[PDB]
Amino acid sequence: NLMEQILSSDNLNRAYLQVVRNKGAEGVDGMKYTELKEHLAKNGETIKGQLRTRKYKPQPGVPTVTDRFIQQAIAQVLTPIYEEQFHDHSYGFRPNRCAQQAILTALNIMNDGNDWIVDIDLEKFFDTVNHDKLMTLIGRTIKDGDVISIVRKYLVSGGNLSPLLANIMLNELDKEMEKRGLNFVRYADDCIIMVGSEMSANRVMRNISRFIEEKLGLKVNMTKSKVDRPSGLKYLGFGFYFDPRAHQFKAKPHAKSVAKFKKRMKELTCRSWGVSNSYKVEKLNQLIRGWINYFKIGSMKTLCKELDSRIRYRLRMCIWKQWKTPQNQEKNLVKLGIDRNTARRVAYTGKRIAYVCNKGAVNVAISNKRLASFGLISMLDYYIEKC
RNA sequence: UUUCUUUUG
RNA sequence: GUUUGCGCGCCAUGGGCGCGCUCUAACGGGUGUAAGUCCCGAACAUGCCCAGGUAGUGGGAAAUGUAUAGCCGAACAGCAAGGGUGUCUACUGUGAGGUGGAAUCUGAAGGAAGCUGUAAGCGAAUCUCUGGUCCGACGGACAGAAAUCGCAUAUAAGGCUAGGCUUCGUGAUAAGCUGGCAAAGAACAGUGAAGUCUAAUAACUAAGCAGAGUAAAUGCGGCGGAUAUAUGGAGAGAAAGAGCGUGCACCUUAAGCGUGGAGGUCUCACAGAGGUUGCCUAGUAACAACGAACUGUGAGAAGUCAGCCGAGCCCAUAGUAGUGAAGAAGUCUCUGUAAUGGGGAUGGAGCGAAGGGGCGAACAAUCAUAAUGUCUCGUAUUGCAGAAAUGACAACAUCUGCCGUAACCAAUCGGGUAAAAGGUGGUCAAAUCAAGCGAGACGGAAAGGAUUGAUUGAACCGCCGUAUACGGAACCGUACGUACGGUGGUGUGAGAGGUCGGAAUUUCUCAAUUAAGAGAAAUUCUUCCUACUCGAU
Ligand SMILES: [Mg+2]
Ligand SMILES: [Mg+2]
Ligand SMILES: [Mg+2]
Ligand SMILES: [Mg+2]
Ligand SMILES: [Mg+2]
Ligand SMILES: [Mg+2]
Ligand SMILES: [Mg+2]
Ligand SMILES: [Mg+2]
Ligand SMILES: [Mg+2]
Ligand SMILES: [Mg+2]
Ligand SMILES: [N+]
Ligand SMILES: [N+]
Repeated sequence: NLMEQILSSDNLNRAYLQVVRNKGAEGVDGMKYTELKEHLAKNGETIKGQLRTRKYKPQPGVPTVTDRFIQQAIAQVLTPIYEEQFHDHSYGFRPNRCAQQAILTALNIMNDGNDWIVDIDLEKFFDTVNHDKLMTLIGRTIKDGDVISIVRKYLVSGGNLSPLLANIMLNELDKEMEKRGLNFVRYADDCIIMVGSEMSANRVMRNISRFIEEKLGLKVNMTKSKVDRPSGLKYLGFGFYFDPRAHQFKAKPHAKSVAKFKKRMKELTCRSWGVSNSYKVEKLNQLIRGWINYFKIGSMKTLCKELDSRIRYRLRMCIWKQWKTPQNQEKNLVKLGIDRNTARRVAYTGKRIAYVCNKGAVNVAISNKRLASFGLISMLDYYIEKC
C-alpha cells in the first residue's frame, strides 16, 4: 500500500535531485555524491529488490550518500499523510514553515496575555529514546511492515529521516498540549509553553517533566529547564523585551546571537588577512544578507546602527593596513580628496591604526558614501526594506 | 593630529 | 630576481702598544709635602612655585646654562667624487659598442677610509649598594638542537584607547614605560622606578571596579649575566682624564687605489654548407618550432660576482696571477670549542684563486620493487500496540496566580507561591485474546579459518658563535650585512612563450563512417622548463 510509493521512480528521481543538491559528506565508504548515478545504473534494481525483499543492511556511524538518498525517499513519502496529524504550532522541519512564523505566533500569544515561559529541553534525542515505542507510534498510523523494518534497521545505525522521526515522536507532546488546553510553540525539539501565571507555570513544568518521564519515555535535564519571564528567555536566537510604550511585547536578537555575529564580523574583517578588500566586502554583504534575513522580524534598529558603524570602522583599518606604506598612504589620501599637508601628516602617522581610523581625515577620505559605492550594503537600508 | 627612516606575511 | 655585493695586492684618516710635550673645573681663593681629584664664595638667564585664566612687573626652595681640558655630530643643512636611466642630443667606430654633453634619479646601514657647519648629547682610577633596560636563540614559545627555569597564552592571555561607576581629593632630579598593538628606532606628548634634594615665599593687572573598542604574540615571576645611548642614582675615594706629535719588521677594513676576468652571450671579416637571380646566414627573449639561415679558424666589445639537499669531482682564466725561505707542504707535540681553531719544534721548498655550467656521494620526502564469528531451517520464549468478560474504589490525572490590608497594589504594604476559591475528565488493575516488526538463547543441516631502483627537494623566512664593518650603545636592522662554522620553519606567485609531453573536449579514420572502445587535426585543463616581463626577500 505504501512500499511502492516509497519506490516510485519519480519519488526516487526527486530523492536523487535532493541529495545531489545537498552535496553531503562521504560516510564510511568514501563514496562520492557524484558517483551515485553509477550506483543506480548498475546497482539500482538490486537495491530495489533488496528493499522489497527486506535484505538491505544500511551501512553504519558516518552517513553515506546512498543511505541519505533512500532516507530522502522515505522522508519524501512520509511528508504526506502523517503531516496532517501534526499540530499547527509545530514549526520546524516542515514545508512552508520557518522560525519567523513561530516567533510571530508566540508574540501574538504573549501580547494576548500569557507571559510565563515554560522552557523544556528534550536533550540528546536519539540516544535516550526507547526504540519500540517509536516503532509502535509509527505503526499507530502505518500498517506496512516494510517501512517499519527499514526504519528499525536505520534506527540501530543526518538526512531528513531523523528530523522527521523527531517530529513524529514529539507530536504526542503537541497532542497533549492541545488536549490540556495550553498555549505553546514547539520548533523541533525545544518547546516553550506559554501561560499567564507563576504557580500555574510551575505546575505545568512539573506535570510535563513527569509526563515526559512516564508516558513519552524521554529524559529532560536541568541545563535548560527553567521558568522565567520573556526578559530572560533565549529561544531560537531571539531574545524578548517589552516596549516602554506599554502595549506590546517585542522580539529582538539575543545577546549571544549578536556575539556570534560580532565574532564572524571580526574574523571576516581581520586586519592581517591577505585577501582583497572587495573579497572582504563580498563576504561581509553575504553575512549581513543572511543575518538580517534571519532576524528580519525583530526590532533591531539601534543594533544595526551600532553594527554598521563598527563594520565601517573595521573596513577603514583594513584599508589602512592594505596600503601599508606611508608614501602609498598619502598618495591614496590625496587621490581620495584630502589636501596634501594634512594627508602627509596623517600618513606619517601610518601606524597607530585605530587612532587614525577612528576619527579625523579618514572618515571623510573613505566615508559612508564612498564605501556605499565601493560595494557594501549599509545595515539600515537592508533592514528597512526587508522588514 | 609625529609633515620620520627601515624590516617582515 | 632587491644602486653596490667576486679574487688577489697595496694603503690608515680605524684600533692597540709605548715614548715625549702641553692642558684639566666661571673667576678666584683656601686645605695640605703634593689638587686634574677635596672644601668655599658672586651675579645674570631659563625652568618650577607665590596660582585659581594669561601676559608684564616684584619675590622666592630645590634643578639646569653661560662654565673643565676637550669629545661626538641628528632619522639636520649645504657641498659632493662616483653610479644609473628604457629621455634627448653630438661625435667616433663596418658593427657589437665607446666617449663627451644636457635633463632626471641617486650619492646607500658595511673605504672619496667623503668634506664643511651646527641643534641636541657626553665628559675621569677603583670599590660597595641600588633602580631601570637588555640578554641566556629560533620555534603560539612542542619537537629538533650547542643553545635558562616555572607558569600562563588565541571563542584571544596581556597591553592599550575612549568612556562609565565607587571611593578620595607639596614639588624637583630623571634612566625608563606608554601613546588602542607585526617588530624596532628617532621626534613630540603624557607619565615615570630608585634613592637623594627641597619642603621657601606676596602681590598685581589620584586610586579601584565592571563593561565597550583594538592584536601578523608574547606576558608574569625566579636564577645567572651584561650595562661607555660615557644607563638613573647613592656612599667612600690626594684616583686619573684629554689634546697634539712621534715611533712600533704592531694588527685590521665590502662603495678608496691598482690589476684580473674564465664559462656562456653578441658583432665583424674570411673560408666551407646551402637559397636565389652577384646577394642572403636572421628573426620570433632563450628551449621548441617555422624557416637557406649552420659549421670551424681569427680579430673584437659589453660583461659577471643571491645560504636554502650538496662533501667532492670535471670544463676553462690556470698550476696562471698572488703568496712563500723575516719560511710553505708534510711530521711530531701541548692544547680550544657544540663546530670552525690556536701555540711550540723539525723540514726544506711549495701552497695557490675569481664568476658560470655540468656530474654528484651523503640528507630529506615520496613512489615502485587453531578457534572465534557471520549466511541459513525448527523449539522455549520475551521487547512493544489495539480489544475488554470483569473486579478495586471516590481518590486520582488535569487546568485556574492569591485572603484582609493605607479603601487600595507587582512584597508598590505583612505571611505565602502543590497560597485560597475553584472548574474538567471519573481513576486503577485487567481474564483472555490479539496487529506488525524485532531481540538474543536452545538445536542441526552448509561454509570458513586471528634490500634495490626511480622521482622530487624551485624559491623563501630566520636565528646563534667567532672574525670583520656600519645605521642607532641595547634592541631592530645593513641579501641570514658579509666570510666560515652550527640550526630549525613554509612549500611550487601571476602573465607570456615552449613542452601543445599526460588527461578530457569538437571534427574525421577503424570497429559498423556505435560509446566517455583505439588513432589522427584542433580546443581546454594539467605535469615540466624559462628573470622574458612583473610580484615577493
Ligand atoms: Mg628584510
Ligand atoms: Mg648644546
Ligand atoms: Mg632573545
Ligand atoms: Mg620567539
Ligand atoms: Mg585582552
Ligand atoms: Mg648622566
Ligand atoms: Mg673588456
Ligand atoms: Mg635551490
Ligand atoms: Mg634582527
Ligand atoms: Mg629579506
Ligand atoms: N645586486
Ligand atoms: N633571508
